[PDB]
Amino acid sequence: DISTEIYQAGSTPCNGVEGFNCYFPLQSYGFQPTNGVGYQPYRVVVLS
Amino acid sequence: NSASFSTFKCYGVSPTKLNDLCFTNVYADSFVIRGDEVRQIAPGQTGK
Repeated sequence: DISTEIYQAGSTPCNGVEGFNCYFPLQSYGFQPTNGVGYQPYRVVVLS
Repeated sequence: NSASFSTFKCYGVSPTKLNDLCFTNVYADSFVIRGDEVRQIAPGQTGK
């Protein structure tokens, strides 16, 4: 899936521009050397 | 589904799905927080 479509989290639908109860589904990881164990990322390769 | 709340964030479970899993022993209590900690308050704080 590749689409920057604002999620319709709330009951009222919002289009074009995020409004009430509209949030971006994607956020990143706050990587940091001081970050604790478990939050660290693991590179995964999947073969089919 | 109300129009009086702006920010809803949940980690334990999606707020939408509530018929399947049922909450038990939910508590609400008032606390004192200044206006300078609008979003600087979070669990697990080891500051001043």
